[PDB]
Amino acid sequence: DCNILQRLKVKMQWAKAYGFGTERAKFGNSLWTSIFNYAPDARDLFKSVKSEDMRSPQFKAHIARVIGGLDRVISMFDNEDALNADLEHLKSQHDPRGLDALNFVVFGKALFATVGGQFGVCFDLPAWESCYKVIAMGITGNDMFS
Amino acid sequence: DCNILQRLKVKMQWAKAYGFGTERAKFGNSLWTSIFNYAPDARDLFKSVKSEDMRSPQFKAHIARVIGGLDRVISMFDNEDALNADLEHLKSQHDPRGLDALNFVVFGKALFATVGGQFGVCFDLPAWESCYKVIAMGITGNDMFS
Amino acid sequence: DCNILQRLKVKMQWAKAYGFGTERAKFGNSLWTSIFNYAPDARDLFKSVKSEDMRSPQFKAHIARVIGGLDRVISMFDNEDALNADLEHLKSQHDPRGLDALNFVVFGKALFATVGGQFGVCFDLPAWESCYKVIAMGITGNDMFS
Amino acid sequence: SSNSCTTEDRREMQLMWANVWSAQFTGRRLAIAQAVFKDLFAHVPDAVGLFDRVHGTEIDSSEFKAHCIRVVNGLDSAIGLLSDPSTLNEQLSHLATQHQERAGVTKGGFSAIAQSFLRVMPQVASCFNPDAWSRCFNRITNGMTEGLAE
Amino acid sequence: EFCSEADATIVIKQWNQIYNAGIGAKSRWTMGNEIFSSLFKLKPESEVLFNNVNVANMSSGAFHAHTVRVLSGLDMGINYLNDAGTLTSLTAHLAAQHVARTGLKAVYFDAMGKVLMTVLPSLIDNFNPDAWRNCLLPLKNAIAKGLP
Amino acid sequence: FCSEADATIVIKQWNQIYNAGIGAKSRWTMGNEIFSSLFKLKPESEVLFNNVNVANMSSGAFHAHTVRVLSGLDMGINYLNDAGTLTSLTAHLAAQHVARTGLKAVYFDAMGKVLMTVLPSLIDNFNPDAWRNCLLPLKNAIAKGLP
Amino acid sequence: FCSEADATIVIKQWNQIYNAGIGAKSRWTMGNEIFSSLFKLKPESEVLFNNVNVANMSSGAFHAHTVRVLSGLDMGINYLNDAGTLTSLTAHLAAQHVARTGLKAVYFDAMGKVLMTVLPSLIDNFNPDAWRNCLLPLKNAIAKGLP
Amino acid sequence: SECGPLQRLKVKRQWAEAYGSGNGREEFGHFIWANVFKVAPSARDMFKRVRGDNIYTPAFRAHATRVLGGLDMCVALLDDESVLNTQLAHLASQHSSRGVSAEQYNVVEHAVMMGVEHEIGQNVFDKDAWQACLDVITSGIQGN
Amino acid sequence: SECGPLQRLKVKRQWAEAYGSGNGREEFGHFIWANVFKVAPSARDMFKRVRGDNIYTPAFRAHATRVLGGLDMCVALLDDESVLNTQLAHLASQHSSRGVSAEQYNVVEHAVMMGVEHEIGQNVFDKDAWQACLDVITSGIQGN
Ligand SMILES: *[C@@H]1O[C@H](CO[C@@H]2O[C@@H](C)[C@@H](O)[C@@H](O)[C@@H]2O)[C@@H](O[C@@H]2O[C@H](CO)[C@@H](O[C@H]3O[C@H](CO[C@H]4O[C@H](CO)[C@@H](O)[C@H](O)[C@@H]4O)[C@@H](O)[C@H](O[C@H]4O[C@H](CO)[C@@H](O)[C@H](O)[C@@H]4O)[C@@H]3O)[C@H](O)[C@H]2NC(C)=O)[C@H](O)[C@H]1NC(C)=O
Ligand SMILES: *[C@@H]1O[C@H](CO[C@@H]2O[C@@H](C)[C@@H](O)[C@@H](O)[C@@H]2O)[C@@H](O[C@@H]2O[C@H](CO)[C@@H](O[C@H]3O[C@H](CO[C@H]4O[C@H](CO)[C@@H](O)[C@H](O)[C@@H]4O)[C@@H](O)[C@H](O[C@H]4O[C@H](CO)[C@@H](O)[C@H](O)[C@@H]4O)[C@@H]3O)[C@H](O)[C@H]2NC(C)=O)[C@H](O)[C@H]1NC(C)=O
Ligand SMILES: *[C@@H]1O[C@H](CO[C@@H]2O[C@@H](C)[C@@H](O)[C@@H](O)[C@@H]2O)[C@@H](O[C@@H]2O[C@H](CO)[C@@H](O[C@H]3O[C@H](CO[C@H]4O[C@H](CO)[C@@H](O)[C@H](O)[C@@H]4O)[C@@H](O)[C@H](O[C@H]4O[C@H](CO)[C@@H](O)[C@H](O)[C@@H]4O)[C@@H]3O)[C@H](O)[C@H]2NC(C)=O)[C@H](O)[C@H]1NC(C)=O
Ligand code: HEM
Ligand code: HEM
Ligand code: HEM
Ligand code: HEM
Ligand code: HEM
Ligand code: HEM
Ligand code: HEM
Ligand code: HEM
Ligand code: HEM
Ligand SMILES: [Ca+2]
Ligand SMILES: [Ca+2]
Ligand SMILES: [Ca+2]
Ligand SMILES: [Ca+2]
Ligand SMILES: [Ca+2]
Ligand SMILES: [Ca+2]
Repeated sequence: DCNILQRLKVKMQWAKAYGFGTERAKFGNSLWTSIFNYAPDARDLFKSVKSEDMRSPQFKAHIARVIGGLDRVISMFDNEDALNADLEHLKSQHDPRGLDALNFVVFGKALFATVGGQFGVCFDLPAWESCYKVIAMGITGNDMFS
Repeated sequence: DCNILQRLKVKMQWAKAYGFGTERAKFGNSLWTSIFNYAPDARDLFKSVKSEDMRSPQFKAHIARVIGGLDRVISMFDNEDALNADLEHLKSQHDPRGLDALNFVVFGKALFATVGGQFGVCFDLPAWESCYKVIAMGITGNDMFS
Repeated sequence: DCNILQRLKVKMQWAKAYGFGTERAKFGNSLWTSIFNYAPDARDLFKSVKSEDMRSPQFKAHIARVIGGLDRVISMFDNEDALNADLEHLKSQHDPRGLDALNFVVFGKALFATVGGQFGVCFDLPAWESCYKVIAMGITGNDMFS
Repeated sequence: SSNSCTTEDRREMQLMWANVWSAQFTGRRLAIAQAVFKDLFAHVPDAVGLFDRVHGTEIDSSEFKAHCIRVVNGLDSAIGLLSDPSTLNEQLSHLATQHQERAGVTKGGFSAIAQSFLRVMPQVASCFNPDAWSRCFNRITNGMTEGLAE
Repeated sequence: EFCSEADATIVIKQWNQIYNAGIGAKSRWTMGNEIFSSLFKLKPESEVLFNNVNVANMSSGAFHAHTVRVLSGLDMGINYLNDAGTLTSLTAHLAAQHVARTGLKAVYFDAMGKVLMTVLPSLIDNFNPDAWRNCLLPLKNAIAKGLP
Repeated sequence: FCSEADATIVIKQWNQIYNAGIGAKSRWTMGNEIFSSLFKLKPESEVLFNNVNVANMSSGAFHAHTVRVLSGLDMGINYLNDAGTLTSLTAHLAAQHVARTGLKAVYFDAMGKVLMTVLPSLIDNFNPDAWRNCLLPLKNAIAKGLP
Repeated sequence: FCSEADATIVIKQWNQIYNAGIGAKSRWTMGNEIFSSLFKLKPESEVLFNNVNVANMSSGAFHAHTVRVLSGLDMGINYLNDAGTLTSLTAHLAAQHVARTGLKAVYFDAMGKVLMTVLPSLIDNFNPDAWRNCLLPLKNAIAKGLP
Repeated sequence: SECGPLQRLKVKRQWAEAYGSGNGREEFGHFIWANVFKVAPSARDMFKRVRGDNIYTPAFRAHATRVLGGLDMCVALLDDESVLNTQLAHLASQHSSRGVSAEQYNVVEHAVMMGVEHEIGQNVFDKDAWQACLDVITSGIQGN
Repeated sequence: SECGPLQRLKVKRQWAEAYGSGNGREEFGHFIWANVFKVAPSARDMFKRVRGDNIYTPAFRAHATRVLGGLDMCVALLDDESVLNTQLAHLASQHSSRGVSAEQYNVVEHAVMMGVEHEIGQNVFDKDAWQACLDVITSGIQGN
């Protein structure tokens, strides 16, 4: 359900796994390498950000924008009003792109393997699956994330 | 799911994450610490192996038997004949305990957290959820692992 | 002066002081930093190679060409035929610039400071002043390098 | 350059490979190959015919299996030799003449299979780097298809 | 382009002091509010540009989320100061997001610069005005690229 | 049980031929060789496995049995330096063999000689002493009580 | 240009046969072999060197030319990991070849094949790929614009 | 001695150690063929197309590559008779029109053994297992 | 193969590596002559004055020193035919009254090659260049 406790747990684990400095770029590159290995076809949806070359400034800038979205969103997990306003802002940016909601399921799987892989053994997968649902639901609206 | 490629992937990652010697017990202990943290009630189901004290030899013997089981099962992933006969075996051992199938879902979650936490960012979560289902299904017979 | 023994000495010491790879650019940069410190006015003579900013690629290309020239000339020290034809070549390139010969005396000084500073105490200064003269003379034709 | 197979991409490819490579049993190799061909066939139906001698219609026959093992041995020999291109060149020529003058075997089919590997690898290999991989896979095929049609 | 590696390292370190994954959203919009309040004070005319984010009530979920994404944008820019390639692409994108909105003036970004130079020292331990000026100015110019 | 230095050697040699890294196929081909040998030594014991389809040693049911047996052996070896847990592990394995009517202690003596005969063919510089010192204690614990 | 790992190899192999430590004699004997070969490939280009006395390839004027050519090549290789400066260095070398009427881009292709043919005879475990990846880019920069 | 299931497992592991991942492969194969041609210099003549006169050449090195690649396939298949024999038949056809004598096959056998021992050490080399399983391999490449 | 300008440069460098500055010279020369006398034990008889029966003796070691010293001069002169041939003539006269067969010269050739390869590794040994230039050297020591 992603109650307040799980939200706190997830904020804590994200912070540790996200890190400082360039470790964030590394985290992001891992997250996106996993997304494209999980769903090789999702890569085509990003021609606008030059996904042909993942190490290109255009795509790296995209990686930065996404993990920055994850960061600000997770940081607002404790304030419903701020959280929902931002999730709608994100939805507005993703709708005109007509994206298959299933991709967001793959993204979450990648998010978990990346945060878990960095955080280590005490990673709380159930908490993350539940709270990630809130994000996905807030961005896509597809009740598949209900 | 859990085609032959994912079975090989899983075998690789499991071998790395599982390790040799004493590192095995540590992995074993983390798996079970997650299980009980994820579902505190499941602990009372193990009074027969002294779950009361996870550091006790009785419970360590249990941990060892369980990961040994995961290991021999994962090693047979490529030979359906041996795999199914062995899952049937494990099944005849868990059936008389009237175990609620939802706990096998908790087990898997814990398993993924522990394998990915030890294997790192390249952990293939989708592959593990698919192949774990095959295991759970062979031991429970519940079509929730379908 | 600059008999064959001093030419061999100079070749040895130059090879040590000059070094391989990136250490070459450093030596190059020190040579030119001395030249301009020794005679600040000489800097305006290099606006064509952007001496305005010694860290600029235009000027680094110049530094590289110059030490490369010193190097190929020093390597021919033993073959007068090739050496003179090459000094003539360098001469036809410096002649149309109406360069005051006194600057070649500054260059040498800077060169000695940089070679000896990098080669150490066993630097054979007399040998270098004699053999440098041969170089300067071939490029300028001025009998001050006699 | 720029899309050249660099020294680091080679180290990386040997890594992605050395990992999913079983030095003792054919189980892993075999599985990777078959899957690569299934994928190529499903994307290029007409291609199965080129493998009638090795029973390309029966991917699980002893004959096609032995063929997949040979293909995988060819790729493995080339991946290892990325470290010593002089010899690689000699090896890639020999392979070229082994594919040369065999109707259909054409560069087009190699681009196809290159896509098959890109779809198969990530499923079996951990920490797969598709970019580095393709840059060197291509370097390898280019030597294999020197004398062929588009 | 931008600033030197040594200057960027100082700015990145000083920024991380007050902004990072471990910093709660509340501290973020608290900074966000003091900053925009200061901006509005210096350029009252700019305030109306934020009616879409409910600038009317700055303690509203809509305005909170706005300041949070603004700060996140500044954070992204700062952390990429030593990767000019990616930074250029990041600033280009940010710029587009502003030029898309009308009413913005270049002087509004210079104002923001003053606000930051005024606000940060009260948050950062031993703030370095020179290193920040060296790095912020080019950043601000890249984002305000094309504004009147 | 056995020395910490001995256990170390046993664990190292064993992991040479058995670890989470290779084929279940190899696992059961070692298993079949082990039991086939136990049968030739004590043919009277073959019948005890009729339940795991000992009739056809190439059947999934029997392959799974040997897999199970080797995993147990592996589990015991990897716990040689954890006396407490190993004691508990062998007591359990011991219970799984007692409940089986028809099992004589002498069968575990034969199994011992089989292991000492098969292992050296699979392991580099097999060490009979280090293995004896570590296995025998095990065996007695798993076969303590029976006929 | 070319990778940092590639450049490293090129610089290492090149310094094997060329560095401030050995004889100008060896320098021009490699030079003569290089041009003689360029001539046999494209004899039409030999005339372009009549100014450096290509008539007698053993003359100080021509020896000095090859020396000059190799020093340039050396200067380029040693700057493979300094993209900025190398770009500037090749632009300059590029200007020194354009002003020379009669120079076709194809001559630099032949020069390329000569280098790939001569170098392996002088260098231990010559690496054609690392060299191609680093040289080709160079060559295009020095021959970009010409016929 | 016989190349039984156990010997096949041993050979697989020992070969894996010796052959390795690829870094020591060139030295491995050179050691091998330098032994072959020393024990039987006469045999070089059959390798005219791959510069058998100079085993230091890329051409021969590539050949050596192909040969070891062939042994690897057989060792890897030693526990899968069906496919193993299928592969031996392929090797057989690649050597059919070359007239290789059963004595040259035995030479290469010892060359391969020495090379493997040279790589993993006499301390662990299992001569009986290797001879038996190499017999099984060459024997099949010669039809029988 | 021919000992051309390029091969001469290669040989010079590879020889320099193998021969070195002097620390590994004794082992270098011992490796060489231990090979010579094994391939041709009969030849030792020509070395009675320098204890050819025991190559571990200072007397022979000094001889080995002189021989390598002789190869060094020739390798160093390989790019100066004029002086090279002058030196080969000197070596020729030092061997004239000893009846060395063109077959013993070839032996020493391989001994020297193996030693150099043993010193710098088969990975970089250039057999063609060495054979060609050693032919040129012995060929000249035998007058022709
Ligand atoms: C700027 O916004 C903030 C925050 O507002 C939020 O964000 C906005 C953008 C909108 O999206 C809002 O929907 C959102 O809240 C404003 O501060 C808040 O103001 C609200 C007023 O709505 C405060 O909440 C009061 O109302 C709740 C709910 O009242 C309803 O239910 C009761 C049933 O118990 C009915 O009787 C009412 O008629 C009504 O339908 C109420 O529970 C609170 O009152 C309790 O506490 C009193 C003691 O102080 C008791 O005496 C009462 O009996 C009762 O128990 C609230 O008065 C809300 O607390 C704040 N939020 C915060 C965190 O401060 C801010 O005012 C706004 N600025 C302006 C002027 O626009
Ligand atoms: C002990 O078990 C083994 C292994 O079998 C397994 O374990 C058992 C306990 C059971 O649980 C089985 O379900 C399980 O698989 C028994 O030996 C295996 O038995 C099968 C018999 O089905 C052998 O399979 C051969 O035949 C199949 C299928 O044959 C049918 O279909 C094909 C069309 O695809 C027709 O062409 C046939 O006419 C027939 O109707 C086939 O895959 C193989 O035959 C092909 O390949 C051969 C080369 O290997 C060729 O020579 C043939 O011409 C043909 O092309 C199989 O040979 C299976 O091979 C064996 N296992 C092995 C490794 O040999 C064993 O019988 C049992 N003990 C007893 C006596 O009960
Ligand atoms: C291409 O150039 C080469 C090299 O010459 C250089 O480059 C040229 C472009 C010019 O700029 C030259 O200034 C420069 O040196 C030409 O080949 C060289 O040409 C010289 C010709 O002078 C060769 O020298 C031979 O002769 C000299 C001197 O000979 C006179 O003096 C001696 C007394 O000391 C008398 O004995 C003679 O009667 C004569 O009057 C001498 O040093 C050498 O001759 C001695 O040594 C030989 C052994 O090497 C003996 O066989 C002789 O009997 C004698 O004792 C020189 O052989 C010089 O050797 C060559 N270079 C080489 C390495 O051979 C080349 O001709 C030119 N191409 C053309 C056709 O123009
Ligand atoms: C739930 C996690 C996700 C978050 C937090 C997220 C966040 C973002 C952000 C912040 C942007 C940039 C918006 C802008 O400033 O223009 C963006 C862009 C985009 N996202 Fe996502 N995203 C998520 C998942 C996905 C998924 C699953 C897909 C689909 C495959 C996707 C596809 C895109 C595309 C196509 C763009 C536009 C790129 C461009 O051309 O600029 N996103 N996302
Ligand atoms: C798929 C993952 C699982 C595997 C591989 C597994 C394996 C095993 C094995 C090998 C044993 C020992 C059998 C014996 O030798 O007597 C065992 C015992 C047992 N397992 Fe599991 N198990 C799994 C999941 C579970 C779950 C989810 C529960 C329930 C919460 C469970 C409850 C038990 C209990 C109560 C015992 C008996 C302990 C005792 O001996 O007193 N297992 N399991
Ligand atoms: C003996 C030492 C010197 C050597 C070896 C040397 C060498 C060279 C070389 C190789 C070039 C480049 C030629 C080309 O490729 O176009 C060059 C250019 C030049 N040198 Fe020198 N040089 C020396 C001393 C000097 C001195 C003392 C001055 C005067 C202060 C000087 C002034 C210049 C100028 C103005 C250029 C042209 C830069 C340009 O391309 O714009 N050089 N020199
Ligand atoms: C780069 C990846 C590839 C590798 C490493 C590879 C390798 C090999 C090898 C080792 C053989 C056996 C040679 C022999 O022993 O005679 C072979 C055969 C063959 N290959 Fe490939 N191959 C590749 C791609 C392809 C592609 C893309 C096609 C065509 C669509 C193709 C078609 C064939 C055919 C028709 C044969 C002959 C099979 C037979 O009947 O024996 N190969 N290949
Ligand atoms: C240099 C510091 C600044 C940074 C890092 C920054 C960053 C951002 C970001 C990240 C957004 C959200 C873009 C999106 O996702 O759609 C945004 C929106 C906006 N910014 Fe800025 N900004 C800065 C300065 C300014 C200034 C000086 C003004 C003008 C007075 C301004 C006016 C706006 C407006 C009007 C919006 C649109 C709000 C909406 O969606 O309703 N920004 N800014
Ligand atoms: C010391 C080496 C041995 C080890 C490690 C070992 C291990 C095992 C294991 C793990 C099981 C399966 C228990 C279960 O999950 O229910 C088992 C079953 C069994 N073992 Fe052993 N065992 C050994 C020696 C023997 C010997 C010497 C005999 C005697 C002939 C024997 C007879 C049996 C029988 C009859 C079963 C039950 C088979 C069935 O399920 O039908 N074991 N053993
Ligand atoms: C990529 C390899 C090459 C390098 C590094 C190179 C380098 C040089 C250098 C440094 C010079 C002397 C410039 C000066 O100081 O004035 C030069 C001159 C020249 N080069 Fe090249 N060059 C290369 C290839 C070629 C090729 C392929 C041709 C064509 C046939 C060529 C034709 C010339 C000519 C005609 C001159 C002028 C000679 C003279 O002074 O009379 N070069 N080259
Ligand atoms: C130890 C077992 C041996 C294996 C696994 C083996 C394997 C191979 C392989 C894979 C090829 C390349 C075939 C191709 O791609 O065309 C080959 C070629 C060849 N083998 Fe063997 N071989 C073995 C023993 C021998 C022996 C004992 C001789 C004889 C002295 C021999 C002589 C040749 C010749 C002459 C070629 C052809 C080289 C060429 O292409 O010109 N092989 N062998
Ligand atoms: C590889 C080329 C060879 C070189 C460079 C070489 C060089 C030399 C040198 C420098 C000496 C000492 C001369 C002196 O100071 O008196 C010498 C002596 C001698 N060499 Fe060689 N030699 C070569 C090959 C051979 C061969 C092939 C044989 C015959 C088997 C041979 C037999 C002898 C003998 C018998 C002596 C005299 C030892 C003595 O003083 O008693 N040499 N050689
Ligand atoms: Ca029940
Ligand atoms: Ca003048
Ligand atoms: Ca090795
Ligand atoms: Ca034999
Ligand atoms: Ca040495
Ligand atoms: Ca000879």
